[PDB]
Amino acid sequence: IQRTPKIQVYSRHPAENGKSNFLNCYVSGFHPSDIEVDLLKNGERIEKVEHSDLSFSKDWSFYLLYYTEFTPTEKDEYACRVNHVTLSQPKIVKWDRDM
Amino acid sequence: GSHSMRYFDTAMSRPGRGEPRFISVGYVDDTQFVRFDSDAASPREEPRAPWIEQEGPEYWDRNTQIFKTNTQTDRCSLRNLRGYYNQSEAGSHTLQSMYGCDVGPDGRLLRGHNQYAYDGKDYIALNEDLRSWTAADTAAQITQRKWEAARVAEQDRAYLEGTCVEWLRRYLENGKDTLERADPPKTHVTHHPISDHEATLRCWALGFYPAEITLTWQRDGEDQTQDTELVETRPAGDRTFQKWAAVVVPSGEEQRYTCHVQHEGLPKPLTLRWE
Amino acid sequence: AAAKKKYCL
Repeated sequence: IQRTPKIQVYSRHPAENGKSNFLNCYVSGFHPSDIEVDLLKNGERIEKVEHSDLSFSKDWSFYLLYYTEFTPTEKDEYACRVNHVTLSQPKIVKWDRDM
Repeated sequence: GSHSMRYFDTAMSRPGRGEPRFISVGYVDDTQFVRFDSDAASPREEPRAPWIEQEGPEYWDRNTQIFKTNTQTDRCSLRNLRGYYNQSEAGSHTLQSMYGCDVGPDGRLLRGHNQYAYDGKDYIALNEDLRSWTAADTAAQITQRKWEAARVAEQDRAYLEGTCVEWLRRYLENGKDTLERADPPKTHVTHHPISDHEATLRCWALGFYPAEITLTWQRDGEDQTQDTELVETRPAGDRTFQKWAAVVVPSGEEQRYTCHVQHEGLPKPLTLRWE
Repeated sequence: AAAKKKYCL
């Protein structure tokens, strides 16, 4: 039995163009725990990405937060790319400052 | 308010790629304060909150030893579980554990916890009485009989009523400036037209701690549970949490909708509308 | 110590 991840991509602080911030990709609700997560800037993998220690919710499903410094702008696009045994191909969720 | 201390342990086998990884993380409420990972270059109980750093080397040394032993115990458990379910040596499997205690405002024990899941499914739990077990299936019944024979519940009870509560009280005192501080949500409502006919109202809650929160939309005072999109509460990375709730509303009807926010850090619950 | 001794399932 497997559970596919929920994915949210968002910033630590309210987004202001040109102001440094942190970009978060939160993956949750998944089982088993092996999961591949990349943060993307204009389609390319960001190298400086850290993550939380593996933990889980009361329903036993796992969650991780991946994060990195970023400075949002008008033109730059950010996204999170996730692969899991439940997914036949990597899922990409774009950063939208309204979500 | 009330508080909890919980350890969340994951052990996962990986045939052909070494021995099962064991990771244990400890929390007080929604604040992680320790981690141990057998895959760390030099495994040891490591501090993950500033208020725990004041504990001396005896705290670190003793807990590191318990966690190194727990690594071996969880590997034994995984071997045994594979047999209980007649499973192949070829597959990967997961054992998870949660244990710890809840106290009230006065520091008195509310209840204790010690329970396990295998491959994502509940397997065995210590009952609230801290004396008996609930086994999910015939495999867990083997564990139950073994633990009954060895009087394991008595040791767990002693830990949960004694050590767990004592340390939780200590942690809450040492970390009182943060663990006992509830930060209220900063809230706002945004409005996003969808079409000529409809718009999204999104109610935001940012910067709150602890994570528990209630965000709801009402239309003319009636709850809109079915028509509300609620995202899972998510960590900001600065200790605090975020959440939003959205409803699709007919153009011109925005003022019939109210967002209601309940949270421990708010003097009073909030009622927000657009603009 | 703070952490719990675990028992083999």
